[PDB]
Amino acid sequence: SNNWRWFDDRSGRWCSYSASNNSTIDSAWKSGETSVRFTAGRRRYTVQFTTMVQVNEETGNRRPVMLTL
Repeated sequence: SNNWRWFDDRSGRWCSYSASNNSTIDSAWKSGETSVRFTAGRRRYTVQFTTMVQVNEETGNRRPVMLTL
């Protein structure tokens, strides 16, 4: 299992997804999908692997993601 992070523009640092959301994201990546949907606090997000951005499905807000193999 790789480590996925999202950039928190409030602190100005990368943050680890929960073990659970990391597992969802990384399984989609390894299975060859180009994007993956997950929920956190009842809100819906898509990680776009082609742009390496997390998109909020309600507001369209974009946060950067990164992968460490």
